[PDB]
Amino acid sequence: TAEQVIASFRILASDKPYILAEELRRELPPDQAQYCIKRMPAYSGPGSVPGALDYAAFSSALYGE
Amino acid sequence: TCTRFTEEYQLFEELGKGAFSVVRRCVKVLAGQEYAAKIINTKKLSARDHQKLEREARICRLLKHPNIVRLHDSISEEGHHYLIFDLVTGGELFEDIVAREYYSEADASHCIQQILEAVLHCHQMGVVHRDLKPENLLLASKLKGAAVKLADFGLAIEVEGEQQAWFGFAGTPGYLSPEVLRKDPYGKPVDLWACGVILYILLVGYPPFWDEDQHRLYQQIKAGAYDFPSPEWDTVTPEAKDLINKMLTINPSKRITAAEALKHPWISHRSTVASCMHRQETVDCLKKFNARRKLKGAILAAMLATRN
Repeated sequence: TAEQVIASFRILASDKPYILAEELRRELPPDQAQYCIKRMPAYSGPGSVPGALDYAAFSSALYGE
Repeated sequence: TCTRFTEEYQLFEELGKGAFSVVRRCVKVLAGQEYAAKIINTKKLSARDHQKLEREARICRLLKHPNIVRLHDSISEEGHHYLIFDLVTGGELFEDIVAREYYSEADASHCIQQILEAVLHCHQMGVVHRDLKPENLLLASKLKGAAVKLADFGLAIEVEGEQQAWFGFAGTPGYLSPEVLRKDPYGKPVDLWACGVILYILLVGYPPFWDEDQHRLYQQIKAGAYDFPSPEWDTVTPEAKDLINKMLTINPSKRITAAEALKHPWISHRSTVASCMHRQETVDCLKKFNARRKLKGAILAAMLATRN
């Protein structure tokens, strides 16, 4: 489900509301990391930093949620 | 034709996404009793895939043990085969460890004791599981302290006594034994290697062999190149490290057996040997371990749908 995927991304982001490209590269195989980096939109919500990626927007859109 | 499942059971939500089968919860309507239905669509299966389905059904019927999922019924309809199991409701072991927050060596020892008893039973019935991995370790219920149940005999094979043979490449890379990776004849010890990998993860929350390059992974496994690094392993009892060492022995003939491991002091004298210290870093790591596993499956599926 989208809930499980978002929660898993959040875990790899150390519970931040966004994830960074370097965290995807550390935690995921390279092609999986790049697939996500290419398709995650910029996070602009609370606590955003430059390079913040919106894993929640990506995951919700993927499953039509 | 037979429509006994269709007539007597109702199907509900999916419980497990398999490669060529699905597990859904079902209810036997007359009794009101819930079960799990493992469903294979047999319409376009090869002769070899039929044989493997029939092998799994046979093995599931053969195995009766408190720490093995129990087959309730088996139903063949025109285009589908149903293996109906007693429903276990506690979910995956590794998810429960994270959810319940606190975990010690004593907890891991009680867990792996149950797994070893299940594996011993399989081996005593002439069955090698070949797929011991976290997804196949379930909990009987959400009851605190619920029994561990070994699940999913899709890869299991029948052996004859102690005879070793090349039964093929099958299993999940991080859990494969050196003898399989060397394409050597193999048998029961492959399950004990996988048990050692699982036990290592139960203690520190990350796997002993890992590498993005699967070829490098397999060289590391074949070399037995794992480590007990500081600081997390500094608090692990010598007896726990000893049991891991004896399971992760690259020579299968010298590797500890299930019966022998059940007699190992960290298992058989858990109350006085296993540490009761909560291992926070283990649970922390396990949380990331489970997340990587989920995302691997989700992202690989998304990538596959992109290639089209």
